[PDB]
Amino acid sequence: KNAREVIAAVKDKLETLKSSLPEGVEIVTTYDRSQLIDRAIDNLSGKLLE
Amino acid sequence: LVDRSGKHDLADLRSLQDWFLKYELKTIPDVAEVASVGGVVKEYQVVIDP
Amino acid sequence: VQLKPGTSVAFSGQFELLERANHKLKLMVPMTLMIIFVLLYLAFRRVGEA
Amino acid sequence: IIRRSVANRFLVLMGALFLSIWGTWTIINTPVDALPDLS
Repeated sequence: KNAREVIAAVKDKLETLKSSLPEGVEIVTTYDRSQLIDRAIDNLSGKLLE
Repeated sequence: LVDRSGKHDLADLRSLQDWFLKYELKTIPDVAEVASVGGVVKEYQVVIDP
Repeated sequence: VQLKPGTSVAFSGQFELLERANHKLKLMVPMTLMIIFVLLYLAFRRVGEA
Repeated sequence: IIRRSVANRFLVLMGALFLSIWGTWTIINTPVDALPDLS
């Protein structure tokens, strides 16, 4: 399956769930594969344009 | 799941994870699994005196 | 409204699918006309008649 | 092949325009990824 849309949905849900968590608990992201995908896509698009 | 209040024990955080987020993040269309790492599993220990 | 620890809310209904279906149609109504126009221009070799 | 297309050039231009629009849409509505599935 596709990973970028899944990460997007996961982030949207974790964001809309921050209000339902108890007082003091935080969710910190550790590994996120969307960053590498975005960087690669941007690099290749810039290379094509150049 | 970090707690910058020294209030919620590790067992509370892991129970929250298991019984709330494993179900929240699993409804996403093509998420195969949501595994839990670390934390403590509450247990009812009965120690018998011989 | 406040949410208790371990509770979530979501929305759904028929409205969900319409927003999709309708959208898709607004993509294929133009295309159709296009593939019809190029049929008509080829037929009379003039834009006025089409 | 070549001269037979310069005769009816309006058809070719309209087809090229339709193709460009379709391709722009497909480009702006395509998935993305980093590397294919090597597993």
